[PDB]
Amino acid sequence: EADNQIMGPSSYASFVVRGENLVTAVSYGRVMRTFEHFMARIVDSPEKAG
Amino acid sequence: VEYAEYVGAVKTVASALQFGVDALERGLINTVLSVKLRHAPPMFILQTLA
Repeated sequence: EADNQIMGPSSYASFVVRGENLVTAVSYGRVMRTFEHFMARIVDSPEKAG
Repeated sequence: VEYAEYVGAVKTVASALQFGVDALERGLINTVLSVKLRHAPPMFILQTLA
């Protein structure tokens, strides 16, 4: 083998229902992943397309 | 999301205990009113007896 070991992650990339998704979990029952990135895309400058 | 359910679970038991102690100050007044209503001979007897 060219290499004997690979460089991988050490822990699970966690995801918790934080303060913005708790309101829609308790209120609607629809959580999204990375609510802060939806807010960064359509609230804070929606004119900047990714 | 489990602390947000534990909050509702302490609200339920608190509003059941407060229901049970509201229904006893509502039952004490009912007992007082229904024991005033048993030692109350009517007007057409006490207007002559007194």
